[PDB]
Amino acid sequence: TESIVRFPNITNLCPFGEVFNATRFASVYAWNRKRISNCVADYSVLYNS
Amino acid sequence: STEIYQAGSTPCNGVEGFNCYFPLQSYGFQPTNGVGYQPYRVVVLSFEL
Repeated sequence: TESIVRFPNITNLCPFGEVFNATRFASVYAWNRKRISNCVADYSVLYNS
Repeated sequence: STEIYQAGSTPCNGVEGFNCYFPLQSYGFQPTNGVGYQPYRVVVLSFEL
């Protein structure tokens, strides 16, 4: 009859800015790595920009 | 259709602006452009059976 979905009540936004807006990037031979998890990531902005 | 894309608030009123962009972009072709960016005519034949 109806569709339901559940998730943790309170969650923090993923910090995509710190990697996408990093003041300076690294070289190709030393490409920079950053892990992210346990945070809500909004992928809409990826194709909405 | 040439509706203005919505990347922000719902009302757009068909006026370009911040978070309001045209849905069509023009290509750029020049004789000095590279093979990757050079224009190519593509014709696709579909048979009905």
